[PDB]
Amino acid sequence: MPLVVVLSTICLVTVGLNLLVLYAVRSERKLHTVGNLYIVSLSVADLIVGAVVMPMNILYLLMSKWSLGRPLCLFWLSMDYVASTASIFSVFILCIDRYRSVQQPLRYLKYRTKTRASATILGAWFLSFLWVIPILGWNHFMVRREDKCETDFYDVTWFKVMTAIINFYLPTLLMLWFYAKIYKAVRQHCQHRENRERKAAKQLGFIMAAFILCWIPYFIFFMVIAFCKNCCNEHLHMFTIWLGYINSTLNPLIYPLCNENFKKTFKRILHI
Amino acid sequence: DVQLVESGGGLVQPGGSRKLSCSASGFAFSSFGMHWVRQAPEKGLEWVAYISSGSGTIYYADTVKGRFTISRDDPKNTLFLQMTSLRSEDTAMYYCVRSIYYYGSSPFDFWGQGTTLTVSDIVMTQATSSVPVTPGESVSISCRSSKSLLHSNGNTYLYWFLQRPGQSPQLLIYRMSNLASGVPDRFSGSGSGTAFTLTISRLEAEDVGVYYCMQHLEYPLTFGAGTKLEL
Amino acid sequence: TASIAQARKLVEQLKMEANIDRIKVSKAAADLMAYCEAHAKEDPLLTPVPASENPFR
Amino acid sequence: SELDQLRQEAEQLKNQIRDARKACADATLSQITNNIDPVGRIQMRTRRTLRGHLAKIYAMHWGTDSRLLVSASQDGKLIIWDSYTTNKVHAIPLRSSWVMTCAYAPSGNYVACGGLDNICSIYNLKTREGNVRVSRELAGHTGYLSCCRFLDDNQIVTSSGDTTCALWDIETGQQTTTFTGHTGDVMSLSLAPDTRLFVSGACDASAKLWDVREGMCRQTFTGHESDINAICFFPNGNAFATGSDDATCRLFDLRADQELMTYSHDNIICGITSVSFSKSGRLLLAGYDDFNCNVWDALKADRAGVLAGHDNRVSCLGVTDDGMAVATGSWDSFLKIWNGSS
Amino acid sequence: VSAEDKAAAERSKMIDKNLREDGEKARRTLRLLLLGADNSGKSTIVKQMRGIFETKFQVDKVNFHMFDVGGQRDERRKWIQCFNDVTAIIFVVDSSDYNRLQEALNDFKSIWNNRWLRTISVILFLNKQDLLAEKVLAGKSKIEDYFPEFARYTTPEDATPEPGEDPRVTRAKYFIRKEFVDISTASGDGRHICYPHFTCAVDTENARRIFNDCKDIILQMNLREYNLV
Ligand SMILES: CC(C)CCC[C@@H](C)[C@H]1CC[C@H]2[C@@H]3CC=C4C[C@@H](O)CC[C@]4(C)[C@H]3CC[C@]12C
Ligand SMILES: CC(C)CCC[C@@H](C)[C@H]1CC[C@H]2[C@@H]3CC=C4C[C@@H](O)CC[C@]4(C)[C@H]3CC[C@]12C
Ligand SMILES: CC(C)CCC[C@@H](C)[C@H]1CC[C@H]2[C@@H]3CC=C4C[C@@H](O)CC[C@]4(C)[C@H]3CC[C@]12C
Ligand SMILES: CC(C)CCC[C@@H](C)[C@H]1CC[C@H]2[C@@H]3CC=C4C[C@@H](O)CC[C@]4(C)[C@H]3CC[C@]12C
Ligand SMILES: CC(C)CCC[C@@H](C)[C@H]1CC[C@H]2[C@@H]3CC=C4C[C@@H](O)CC[C@]4(C)[C@H]3CC[C@]12C
Ligand SMILES: NCCc1c[nH]cn1
Repeated sequence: MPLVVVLSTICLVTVGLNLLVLYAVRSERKLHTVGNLYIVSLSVADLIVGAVVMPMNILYLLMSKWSLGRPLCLFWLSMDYVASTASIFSVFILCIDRYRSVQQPLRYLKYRTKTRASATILGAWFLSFLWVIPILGWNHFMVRREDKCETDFYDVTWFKVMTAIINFYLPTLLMLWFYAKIYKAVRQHCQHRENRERKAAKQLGFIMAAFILCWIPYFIFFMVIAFCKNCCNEHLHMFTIWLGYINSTLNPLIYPLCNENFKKTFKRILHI
Repeated sequence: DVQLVESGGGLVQPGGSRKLSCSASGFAFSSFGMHWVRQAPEKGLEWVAYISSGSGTIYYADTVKGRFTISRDDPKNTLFLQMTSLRSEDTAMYYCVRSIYYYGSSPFDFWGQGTTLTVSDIVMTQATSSVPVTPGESVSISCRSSKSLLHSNGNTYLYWFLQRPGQSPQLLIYRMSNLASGVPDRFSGSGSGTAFTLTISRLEAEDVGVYYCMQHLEYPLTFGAGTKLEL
Repeated sequence: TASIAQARKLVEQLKMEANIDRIKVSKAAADLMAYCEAHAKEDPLLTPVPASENPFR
Repeated sequence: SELDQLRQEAEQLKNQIRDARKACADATLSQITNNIDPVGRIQMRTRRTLRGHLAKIYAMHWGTDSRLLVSASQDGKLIIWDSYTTNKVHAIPLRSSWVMTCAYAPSGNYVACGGLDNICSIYNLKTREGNVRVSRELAGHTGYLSCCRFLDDNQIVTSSGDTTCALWDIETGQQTTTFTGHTGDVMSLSLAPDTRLFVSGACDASAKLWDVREGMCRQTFTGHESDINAICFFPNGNAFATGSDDATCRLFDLRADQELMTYSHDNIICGITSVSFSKSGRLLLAGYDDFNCNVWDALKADRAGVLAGHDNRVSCLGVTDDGMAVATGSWDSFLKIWNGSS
Repeated sequence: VSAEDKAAAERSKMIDKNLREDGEKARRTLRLLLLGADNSGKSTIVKQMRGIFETKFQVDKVNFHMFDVGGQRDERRKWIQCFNDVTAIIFVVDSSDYNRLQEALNDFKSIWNNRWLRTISVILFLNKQDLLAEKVLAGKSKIEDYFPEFARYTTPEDATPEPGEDPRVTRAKYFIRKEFVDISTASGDGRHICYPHFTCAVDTENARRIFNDCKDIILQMNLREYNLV
């Protein structure tokens, strides 16, 4: 019971922060830049996690058996998998946009049209919705109990390894390489003008450590469960997914809050 | 100069298909909405179809909906009317009409010469079919509508057209009071609610013709029977 | 001789401005106050009209 | 010798004018209007927001029907708005994007604009082709075009940064009259209601009253300490108000030939960009650099209200001919329509 | 809304669609303000790289739009508000003319400390270096006559003179540059930077120097919004 109170606050904070970010872009015209489109997409996925995925997960802890029925269990898995994957890909496309705008600032200006950014956002969400097919069509294409709401393909080893690499491992390696290149340019940019580089290291560290630490235990456990088929524990499994949900709460505190225009806009609306 | 030339009309068999073209020159074609209006022999005007500027909005009359397709080619400045399953009821002269819509604009200001096709709802009433007139004397023409043409924005969407014998209709009065460009000041439009009057002071020989009142409050656009002036 | 030519024009202009008839400030102030008073009722910004008569509802 | 003697005579004439103005300064406008009741608090709401400009708006002008307005922005776009519906009636692409002024003809058939290109371009709004086209480009100014106002469909007055104003014959494209006498860049002009006189404010901190037909300067008004940016005739044509960079607005009288009232506040330290009067002239509305528009009591020099709806400089404002609403343009790329409610 | 009002509202939305397309083209193009005196030779740099004179030169498929507000006089405090959002200001001076250098220093100080130019970087060009080299080589006129501090000025060790350049030429050339940079470092608080360069009347690398300087201006803009700087 006391745990539910703590988790309920996290759910409310996630919805409140992401709703505030979404409306601030609408009201303020200085926030209509191309780079803020990716931030909007990132907050949408986290809002879906807070609005849909989190409350159902909290009820799952109150009552161990899934009391919402079979058809609603599949819907929760689809919302959990699509929104989390979209959040991961929203961070990835935002890292690409920042990488290209730093390596080739003048050349990338022509290709930064909102039309091309929106296509990138749609492409990230289109791949996110592809998680629905394995969740629902696993029986048609390729150990289940009514109490639990596990996915059908949870025991499969080859599929989980293939999906984990595409979902998390491959984007994380590129994000590490892209932000490494960005840090190379930021350090060079500061040295050309004049330890001021700690500003970028602190920001790049916060961006990357929060994304990795909140998601590495889940995706490590994502493939370990299939390897042994009995090493998995439900208490540990719920711990890993909640760390993934925390990343949704931290996203408004990382990308929008660190921006000056968002910070000014947030202070105006809250104080009315 | 502003020109609208229609082509493709002619005698067709019942149940056949025909493609009408309207080539526009001398004005920004892509900026104007376009209407097709037909006139059966020895009958009044009947609105057929409408395509807006930018091709976003298309309207058809019920008697032709599903059989006629209206389209435009902005780069070529050509207006099209694809007709299918043609009936004997479709025998008429088809006019190409330009109409631009913004605050203070004058829709239906220019009409084409028309092409003849021969096949082998607010009610606007013009009870007076013909009026004997003499030059230099003032004439009044009355029009009635089943519904009030006064909108809540203050406009009264009533139009007056003059079709001289052998010529295409010309706009005289738009929105019940405004005088169309190139029209002598002797024409004056007065109305209220459902009753409207077109006053022609000091009638001349050129004013002889058939006068039509059209409503533009809502689609389908409907015409009055028409009042003929004779000497 | 550019400065001397400009000096004559500036002096000649000041003669025209110095020969005008000036009314008292009290007379001018009363006229401004009178005009504001006479047209006060027909000023929508000063006295807002009822919402039915406002085109910008 | 002769030059020294002449410039001494100018000082004597200046003292004669200063003594003449002091002689007729028997009372103050503040003393005269002390007894009358204040206008109270003026509360205006944003009825409309006109969106579509993608850069700083530099000028706007209402049409005489109190419904259509034209705005100029440095995105190279002249836009004509239907203020009742916020519909865009026209969008005129400008050849030069550095526009500084725009004017709506009283007939409604033409609009004019011009800026750093030193050209006043006339655009025909009523063409048989259905599009707006350039009808005339008025060349002849050797500085930027700061303001322009139609007298009719054939005459327009322009003020320039080359220290001169000109009256133009649009049909022939030639300036019939040139108004010289300002020693700085003329930043604004206002037409008298009968269009027989106009006042202009320059960067020499002086306002000159010009006769349109005669073509000479009738009176010169001084008192500002910095460049004058805005000027507006009183509705009866017997007075005008100016706005300068010294954070003050002054009301000058034509017949008394002197300043009558100053509109300044201790908090206000920013320049003034635009000034206008309400239909009765009781309200003086001024746009400021501090993102706000202050409504002043013209008679009592009291700040009646504040229009706070912009996030950047208020670059221009105007009041409709019927007095129903006031439009404010701003560097934040938005136009807003304001009026009160009962 | 009536039938004609719906048609009018559709026309308005087609106007908005064309306004958005025009605003996308303006974002890809970099705007530059070309300032300088009559003797600066700013008309030579634009011609080689090629009311209001507008020039469009493209470097590496990047479009630069440069403006020169010719005419009028030194009273430019009014129209300078128009260029409140240009990417850079290209200020050109004449280093050979020692007599008018103080006017250029005073002119540069007004631009740098202008109220409406607090966030605009300056791409400073010190033009006519070939003429300056000949003037120093001749030795008829001395810079120390106009600037007393030049007698006590020593070339910094960090200086990297080009090969084949006389040390006297380098000492005078770097003294003129430091005078302008000293003005830039006085204020600004890092909002805008100055990018001094030495050019000649026959130099063909001016377009790329602006390109490399505008890249740093845009890069600094991107890093600030990412909170990386
Ligand atoms: C309530 C949750 C679970 C359902 C998802 C809500 C979605 C469909 C709604 C809620 C918030 C909305 C967003 C609010 C803000 C913006 C920014 C604007 O520039 C584009 C539209 C956009 C992006 C909206 C898209 C649709 C949106 C994301
Ligand atoms: C599904 C798996 C197998 C493929 C994943 C596609 C990823 C790895 C590919 C597809 C599109 C690629 C991007 C396309 C364009 C650019 C811009 C360039 O300046 C840097 C590389 C970068 C950013 C690429 C990074 C890698 C990338 C994102
Ligand atoms: C489960 C459902 C609710 C998830 C919905 C996700 C999709 C439909 C939503 C979420 C984020 C939204 C995008 C957010 C931002 C933009 C940029 C805008 O300029 C075009 C629309 C566009 C591209 C939106 C398209 C629709 C969108 C992709
Ligand atoms: C990490 C892997 C698995 C997923 C990465 C998703 C993103 C980075 C990839 C997947 C689909 C790709 C998009 C596919 C289609 C288009 C439309 C084209 O006109 C511009 C490139 C663009 C916009 C691509 C941008 C990058 C993109 C959005
Ligand atoms: C903002 C701060 C409070 C965030 C703190 C995050 C950590 C300390 C909290 C947030 C979510 C919590 C977890 C929520 C769910 C479970 C599953 C349960 O069977 C064991 C406890 C456990 C594993 C909790 C452990 C502590 C926990 C991980
Ligand atoms: N809770 C995270 C579910 C997920 C998303 N992608 C893969 N698995």
